Amino acid sequence: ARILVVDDIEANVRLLEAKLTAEYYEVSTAMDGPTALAMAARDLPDIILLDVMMPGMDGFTVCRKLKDDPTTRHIPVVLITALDGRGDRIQGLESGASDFLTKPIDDVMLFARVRSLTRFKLVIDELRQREASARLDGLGGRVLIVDDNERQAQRVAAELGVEHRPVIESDPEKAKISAGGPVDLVIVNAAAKNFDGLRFTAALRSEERTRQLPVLAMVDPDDRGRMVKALEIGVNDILSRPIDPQELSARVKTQIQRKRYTDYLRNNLDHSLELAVTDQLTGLHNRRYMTGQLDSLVKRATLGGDPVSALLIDIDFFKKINDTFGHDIGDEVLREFALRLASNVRAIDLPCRYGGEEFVVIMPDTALADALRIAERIRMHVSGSPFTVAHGREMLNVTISIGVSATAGEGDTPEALLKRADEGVYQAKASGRNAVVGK
Amino acid sequence: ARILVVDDIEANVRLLEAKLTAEYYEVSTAMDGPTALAMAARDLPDIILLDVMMPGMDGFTVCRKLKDDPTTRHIPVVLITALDGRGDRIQGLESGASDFLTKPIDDVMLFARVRSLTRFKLVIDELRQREASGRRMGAARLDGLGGRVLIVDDNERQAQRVAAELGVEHRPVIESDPEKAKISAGGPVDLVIVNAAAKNFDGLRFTAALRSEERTRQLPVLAMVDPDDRGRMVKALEIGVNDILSRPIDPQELSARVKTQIQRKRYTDYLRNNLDHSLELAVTDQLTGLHNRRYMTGQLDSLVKRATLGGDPVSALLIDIDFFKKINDTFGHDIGDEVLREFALRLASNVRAIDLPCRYGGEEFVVIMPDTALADALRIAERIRMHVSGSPFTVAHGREMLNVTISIGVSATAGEGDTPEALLKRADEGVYQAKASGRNAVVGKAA
Ligand SMILES: Nc1nc2c(ncn2[C@@H]2O[C@@H]3COP(=O)(O)O[C@H]4[C@@H](O)[C@H](n5cnc6c(=O)[nH]c(N)nc65)O[C@@H]4COP(=O)(O)O[C@H]3[C@H]2O)c(=O)[nH]1
Ligand SMILES: Nc1nc2c(ncn2[C@@H]2O[C@@H]3COP(=O)(O)O[C@H]4[C@@H](O)[C@H](n5cnc6c(=O)[nH]c(N)nc65)O[C@@H]4COP(=O)(O)O[C@H]3[C@H]2O)c(=O)[nH]1
Ligand SMILES: Nc1nc2c(ncn2[C@@H]2O[C@@H]3COP(=O)(O)O[C@H]4[C@@H](O)[C@H](n5cnc6c(=O)[nH]c(N)nc65)O[C@@H]4COP(=O)(O)O[C@H]3[C@H]2O)c(=O)[nH]1
Ligand SMILES: Nc1nc2c(ncn2[C@@H]2O[C@@H]3COP(=O)(O)O[C@H]4[C@@H](O)[C@H](n5cnc6c(=O)[nH]c(N)nc65)O[C@@H]4COP(=O)(O)O[C@H]3[C@H]2O)c(=O)[nH]1
Ligand SMILES: Nc1nc2c(ncn2[C@@H]2O[C@H](COP(=O)(O)OP(=O)(O)O)[C@@H](OP(=O)(O)OP(=O)(O)O)[C@H]2O)c(=O)[nH]1
Ligand SMILES: Nc1nc2c(ncn2[C@@H]2O[C@H](COP(=O)(O)OP(=O)(O)O)[C@@H](OP(=O)(O)OP(=O)(O)O)[C@H]2O)c(=O)[nH]1
Ligand SMILES: [Mg+2]
Ligand SMILES: [Mg+2]
Ligand SMILES: [Mg+2]
Ligand SMILES: [Mg+2]
Repeated sequence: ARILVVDDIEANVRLLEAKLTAEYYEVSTAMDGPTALAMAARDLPDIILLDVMMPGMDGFTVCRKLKDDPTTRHIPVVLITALDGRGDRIQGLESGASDFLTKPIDDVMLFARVRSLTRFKLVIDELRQREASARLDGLGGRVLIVDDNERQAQRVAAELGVEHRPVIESDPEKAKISAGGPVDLVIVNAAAKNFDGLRFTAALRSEERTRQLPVLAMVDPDDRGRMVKALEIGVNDILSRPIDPQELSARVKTQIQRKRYTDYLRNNLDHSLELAVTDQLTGLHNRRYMTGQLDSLVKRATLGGDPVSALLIDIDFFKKINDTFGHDIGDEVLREFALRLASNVRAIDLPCRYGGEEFVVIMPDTALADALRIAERIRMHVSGSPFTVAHGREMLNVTISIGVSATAGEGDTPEALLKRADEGVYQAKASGRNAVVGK
Repeated sequence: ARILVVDDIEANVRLLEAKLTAEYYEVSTAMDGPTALAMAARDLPDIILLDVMMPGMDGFTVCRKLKDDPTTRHIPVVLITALDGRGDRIQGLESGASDFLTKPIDDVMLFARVRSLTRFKLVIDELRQREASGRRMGAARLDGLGGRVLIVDDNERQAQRVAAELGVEHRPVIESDPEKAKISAGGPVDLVIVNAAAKNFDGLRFTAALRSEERTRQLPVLAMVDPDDRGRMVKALEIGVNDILSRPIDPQELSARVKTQIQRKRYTDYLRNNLDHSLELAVTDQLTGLHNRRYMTGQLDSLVKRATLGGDPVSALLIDIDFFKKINDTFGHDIGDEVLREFALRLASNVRAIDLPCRYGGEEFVVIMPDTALADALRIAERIRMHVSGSPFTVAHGREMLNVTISIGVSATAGEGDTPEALLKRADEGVYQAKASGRNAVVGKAA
């Protein structure tokens, strides 16, 4: 993940760059507003860490200008404030900040925030891609406060009561049940007295029903060990006590919006028919699945290595099957054909349904010479045995034409590889039927 | 998660029980074979940790008998072996063990194995539920063999040995360059075996790069680690490797861990690509965009259980559109579908996002309102009726206008022994009485 760090003092920038690079992050740096705005639009980073106090262009202005640009509006921005930054955080939210860090930088809080917002960036990126080809803000959620400190829980619920729908639970047993219902966020007190909030959190993560339910832990800043333990158990992010209203607002909004993005992408859009990856008739994968996998396969082959082979199989005279036996028997033949095809090719290969009665087999780490002999093996297994249909009442023979291609070259592309296999099929169809042709 | 620990010596059992309970596990104990087999069938634990050497019935026999019983065959079994336990691991795999631990027990290795196998147990449980449902209602590769395994290592002698060990049951591929490996890992790869102690690249940096990209974020990864360097082991597990392999690589350990990761992946992919996209397991109505009855039932179960324990009740609204056939008759089925889409938008806009406006039937909708009393639920239904009936529905790309009315039945969960079925049955009565006494009305039924 790529992080942009912005601070007027070079020593602050180098210190953060060293810490983040040690944790396997790709870090760029800027030391004033104009350069940071130019870098963000040019490089399009994943997260921006931004100091609020800089000469000339303050961080608030940089944040506002990042949200004005439509190409950088989606990039999470973290504002680094000072100890007493209540006013800064208030103006930070108005400027459009995602969350906050306070200096001097606490390493646990630093990486906790980065890890949370990088995961959010992943769903942000995915949602934008699908939108290019439903409540999606972070407000109005049911937030479950699990805490035995009444004064604290009531204060948290009051702060959350204007933007969300808060609910308090002192008993952990009742909280487990409520947490299994329509709950958007759980705020648990790590420093609880009558129950182990960390044990409670671990119970949530063990059950599949609640394994991905967002959890925020209220932690004591003196006890660093409990902070690390909570993050290890699987808490999404932590809130230092006493609870800051602006930090509470930001962190809750991030978790609820991340949840809604994920559920919308997985429950609605993934189950839609335009984005499906498996053919319902044959049970094989479709072209959408194949294209994604073939992209990486061809890219690796172009760098020098074992090539990728492609088999395009087309059933000969499939109309006649539908005309003589009916469309339902035709569907029986396609299902039985798909079973035979997958059974006689490696599970590491990609036998997919390419067209209506056309199939594709992508064979990684395979050369053209072998692919031609493999196509011959496939043809003999599907054409050598008859297809029994109509609950055993009818027997039918089938023949197929195959076109074969392999990825040889530095600038080869998935489209060129398949276009070369198409020609194989068209030439195999022209010169009779039941043949293999390699181009 | 519930773990069963089996050892003949009590001190060994208490030591493991203490370590595991400290990590928030529910631990049961047995001190001989017969007792462990009886406990396993009765309690059905999630993981069994089993000593190989016990008087009378050894661990190997217990493992074999666990796999013979069809009710416990699915429970992963970990065998605790000795130092030179090559024979133990060979005989363990023959007995049907899932994986192994070596004594003296290493806490890092202990929790790595348990965490790995508990996640596998989750998918196992889900697959078995779906298979139970399919049996009541009346062909993919689900073993752990034959996978494409990507070995990312610059040590030639090690990589060649690993590839040879994997070359009999799987399809191994070696990659020295981490850049080329990053690309291959995004294709049809079932497992990545990376060398944490590499010389020309940081295998742990490589692993973190895999986890950062969405394409490869859940790709199973095994890390080959040095047992001397405890810090690197913990760091690899923190980065997100699925499990670790101690060097030099044990053939039986390599076989076990690879099978576990590959089978877990195939279970997950089958459950998410095939079965989740089927109509029996969907949770969102594709037409209206609301959730459906399957989703509602799951959520309502927890909601009612909490209400029965004493607290704010749960209310239920059943909305049925009046004279929907006439819409289909006059304007056609496609305009009818437009009305349903527009109705769902109005319904969701006029209830809280914490509420559950779902498509209950064909033209029947349900609104589950948690922490809500009957008196308020009745006034909310009145709000809904006025918003749907007060404004006409624009259909046919703006060319046609239509009026719609709805009948609503309202109920709330009052009582300790109330059930979701009774709650909805009381709302059904409301709807049926609202239909009988004219249309465009709301009727409430209290217990
Ligand atoms: N992606 C893909 N490539 C294929 C397939 N069939 C053959 N090839 C490629 O062609 C090479 C020669 O395979 P073979 O002549 O049939 O001679 C093979 C074959 O007789 C046998 N073999 C390997 N795997 C299998 C298998 O899964 N089933 C059977 N019956 N024999 C296998 O071992 C011989 C050597 O195999 P390899 O060294 O791996 O090298 C193989 C492989 O790279 C396939 O179905 N899918
Ligand atoms: N002539 C030839 N045919 C190939 C080859 N590779 C795959 N096939 C064909 O495709 C079938 C499925 O192989 P698989 O899916 O990888 O699933 C295979 C594979 O996982 C394993 N297997 C069999 N032989 C070998 C082998 O030589 N090396 C490895 N690594 N696995 C093998 O057993 C499974 C069942 O294999 P089969 O029953 O024989 O049935 C095989 C075989 O008919 C090949 O290289 N040459
Ligand atoms: N699950 C669910 N329950 C509902 C709904 N509408 C009303 N209630 C329940 O009935 C209580 C009274 O709501 P009200 O009479 O309109 O009197 C309300 C209302 O005037 C206002 N209010 C709260 N949230 C909203 C809102 O989202 N939009 C508007 N326009 N007013 C709201 O604050 C008053 C007190 O509300 P509450 O304290 O929360 O206590 C509410 C709430 O518990 C609903 O749509 N869904
Ligand atoms: N914590 C809190 N948030 C508030 C309040 N007032 C408005 N909001 C927030 O602002 C969103 C829009 O509410 P609305 O425009 O009045 O339009 C609302 C309103 O028309 C109706 N509604 C929801 N609750 C109530 C209620 O309690 N009383 C009445 N009369 N209507 C409600 O449903 C619409 C959607 O409400 P939501 O889905 O939850 O989405 C609401 C909610 O997130 C409040 O008093 N307390
Ligand atoms: N039973 C069945 N047949 C399929 C399916 N997909 C395509 N068909 C059909 O395959 C037939 C084409 O077969 P070929 O005759 O070999 O086509 P080709 O010239 O390109 O090689 C078309 O006949 P058709 O009579 O026009 O079929 P249809 O239009 O009624 O679906 C086409 O509609 C399918 O999923 N199930
Ligand atoms: N456009 C559309 N209409 C739906 C859908 N689901 C149900 N309908 C309607 O639900 C109706 C069932 O009758 P009710 O709606 O309960 O009786 P009512 O009109 O008095 O309230 C179906 O009657 P039907 O006319 O006999 O069935 P149909 O021929 O319209 O499909 C059907 O019109 C849907 O998904 N899309
Ligand atoms: Mg400054
Ligand atoms: Mg054809
Ligand atoms: Mg012993
Ligand atoms: Mg109706």
